[PDB]
Amino acid sequence: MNQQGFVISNELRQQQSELTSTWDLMLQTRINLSRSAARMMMDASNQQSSAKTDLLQNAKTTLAQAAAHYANFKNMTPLPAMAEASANVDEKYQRYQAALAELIQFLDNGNMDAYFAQPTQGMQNALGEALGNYARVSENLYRQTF
Repeated sequence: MNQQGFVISNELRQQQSELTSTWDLMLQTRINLSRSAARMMMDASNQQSSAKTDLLQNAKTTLAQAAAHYANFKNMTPLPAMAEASANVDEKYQRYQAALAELIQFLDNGNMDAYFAQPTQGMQNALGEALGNYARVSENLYRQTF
């Protein structure tokens, strides 16, 4: 306030919002993937040999949304303290965006056998850490403005 500090401030909420809707969708997608893996049941009749009909629709769509939310935060500026914070969440986002995008080539193309090979879990816990680090440091810029 007294210029400076407001647009700087709204830009920090703007970033810690859609990093949050970047993440949330990446957790929704890892539900909606398993919703198919397990719904490839000893039923087989409801002839969707793997395929979309409802829950793979939802796990390519829910992901595409994550990937759009991230863009409005990474085409947005690292307020300089945010250098090794953003620069980590990108590397992270690029580990776990990919790990998901493979479970689709797996789950529309029947391939369970590879679907359970990769630590989808390790690639998420590690991003849960980076995410935390950007919050613990973003707050620390602001645990200076109050």
